[PDB]
Formats: sequence, structure tokens, C-alpha cells
Amino acid sequence: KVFGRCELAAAMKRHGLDNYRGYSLGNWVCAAKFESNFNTQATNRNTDGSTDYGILQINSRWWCNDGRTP
Amino acid sequence: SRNLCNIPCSALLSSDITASVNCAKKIVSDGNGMNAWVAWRNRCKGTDVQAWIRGCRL
Repeated sequence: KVFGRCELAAAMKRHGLDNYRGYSLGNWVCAAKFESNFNTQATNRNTDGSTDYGILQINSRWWCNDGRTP
Repeated sequence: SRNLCNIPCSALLSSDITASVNCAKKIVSDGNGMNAWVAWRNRCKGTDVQAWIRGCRL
């Protein structure tokens, strides 16, 4: 799913990201924008063999299991 | 390979961002904050980020 700018903002605020750890909502929407272009299906492989996943491009080296990262 | 968020990566591709949000909350609390996201640090940090929610009904 490719979110709309304001749509994602609403979704993130609802999930408690606004001001989470001192980071205002705009930071998260900006991050999602340039990391995945608001596309939840975005994937990107890195040279170390890990892959980044989702709207926020979370890395497989230490955050999630994809069954192919050392 | 560590699985600190305890979830299959495929779960982070869902149209429901609950999984991604919960894991991101763990990442940002880790220590380097949002600097953990390369694009944020190079394209968001130090800019008028309020602009990204302007015109929205929050």
C-alpha cells in the first residue's frame, strides 16, 4: 500500500508516534517519505547481505528475521 | 542476525503499519535516536519538518 502524506500522518499519530521520544510527527512522515516513498512494500538489499523492509526500511541485521541474513 | 523486534520481516510490508511502528519505537529508543535512519539524517534532520503535516487534519 502506498500511503497518502496526510493519511500516513493520521495513521502514525494514532499509533503514538507524534512526539515519541521527542520526535514530532513531521519527522516520522519525512522519514517514511524518503526511506520508502510511503510504500509499505518497499524492500532494498544492502552490501552486507541484509535487507531493509517496509515504510520505515527496518534492517534485517538486528531488527527482523528474513531467514537469509547472517 | 538478531531479531530484536521478534518478527518476520515480511510482517513489516503489510498495509497495516502497526508492526513497523512498534519496531520503530524500539529502534528510536535504542540510543542514536532517529539518526538510525539514513534518509532522516540526510534529508529531514535540521529542516522544517512541520511542513510534512501542514494542511493535514490531525
